[PDB]
Amino acid sequence: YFQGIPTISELKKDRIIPHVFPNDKIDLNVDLFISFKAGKEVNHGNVLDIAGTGSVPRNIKFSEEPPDGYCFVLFMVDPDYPSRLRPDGKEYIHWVVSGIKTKELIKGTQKNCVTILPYVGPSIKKGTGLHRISFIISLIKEEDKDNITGLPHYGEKYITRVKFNNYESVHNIAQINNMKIVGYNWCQIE
Repeated sequence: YFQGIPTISELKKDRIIPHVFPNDKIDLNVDLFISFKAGKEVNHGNVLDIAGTGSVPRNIKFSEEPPDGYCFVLFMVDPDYPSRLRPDGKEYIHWVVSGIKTKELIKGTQKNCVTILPYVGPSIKKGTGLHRISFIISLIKEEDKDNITGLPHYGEKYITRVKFNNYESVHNIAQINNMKIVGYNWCQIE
């Protein structure tokens, strides 16, 4: 199931650094497997057809449990909103699940998880390049699993203008909440 934690080189290849993570001072220690459906998996920037991605991934596995006293937070984010091809591109958050203590999510849930922001499919506007749809795992203390600050509370992607006044990138959300970023995977969808 596990293809190997992405290297700094792999992250730089698709410009995940600096676009998503601003520098190489990231220390990933959890490998992440994601299957949207049979045969359509998220593997370090592979291109997926949007046709397979409308529903929450059928299966997600983490190579390790979180440290004692901690849980995983999973974010799915499009860092290429509105477009991969224009420099104003910012992050649109598609899914946030916290309270993750065990290694498998089946159709987006597991016992005791807390879905903070429900899954919304990529919803990518045609002709806006290959969006680097991202799955970011961070660590949160058990006691704070239900209190993540700095999250957006959106209308519909593209249809309604996003207000960026209180915008925070996942990098910055992790800083604000004192969460180590510990795992990452991505694909590209146009």
